[PDB]
Amino acid sequence: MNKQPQNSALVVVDVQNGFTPGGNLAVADADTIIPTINQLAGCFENVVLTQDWHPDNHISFAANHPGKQPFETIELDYGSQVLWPKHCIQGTHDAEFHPDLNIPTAQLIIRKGFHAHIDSYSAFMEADHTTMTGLTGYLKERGIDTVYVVGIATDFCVAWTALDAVKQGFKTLVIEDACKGIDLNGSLEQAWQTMQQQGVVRIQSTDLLNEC
Ligand SMILES: O=C(O)c1cnccn1
Ligand SMILES: [Cl-]
Ligand SMILES: [Cl-]
Ligand SMILES: [Cl-]
Ligand SMILES: [Zn+2]
Repeated sequence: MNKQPQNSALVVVDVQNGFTPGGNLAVADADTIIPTINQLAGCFENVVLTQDWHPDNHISFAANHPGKQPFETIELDYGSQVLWPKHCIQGTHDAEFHPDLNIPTAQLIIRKGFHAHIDSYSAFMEADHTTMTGLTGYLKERGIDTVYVVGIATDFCVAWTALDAVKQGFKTLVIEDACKGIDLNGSLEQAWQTMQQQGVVRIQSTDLLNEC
């Protein structure tokens, strides 16, 4: 294939059982993006997978906060936190990659959200805005300056990963038809707006696949 250059990477965000139909935080139709992701990954020299990877006592779970229910919000030290159903607990079926995901060439699996008291939608920086995950250092050591983001959810882990990539100096693109969103209280269109404002490029898979 006519692959993307060595300075670009595909970051495949949270294509896990937990976020796909049948999972504990199932995003409708999120499994339908997987064939596109599998095909895209073949076109990149460098591919990183992310995995939401929570301990059972994670702060982002509604179940760990008395009197709160999923999809409500809570004020934590670091700001507003959406509370979720328990999802993607370390070592469980829910946290596994979706069985249709097929990227044997993937070079890194970075887990996130493993600190009990801090969420991390972004693969680059945790929800405290200060705890760096290691991904920036990894990518820059490998000479990567351009990041393409796909996966689930468009408006949370994808958007926050993309916005953090921009903050860290990467040319950042999101491949829209290889993402699926959840849209809580208008989050989906707001994520696209904030991403566009910050210079994230919104592209379609055919844009990349037609030069592969
Ligand atoms: O992958 C995501 O977008 C995500 C992760 N944890 C909770 C909710 N959403
Ligand atoms: Cl739950
Ligand atoms: Cl299990
Ligand atoms: Cl840090
Ligand atoms: Zn999570």
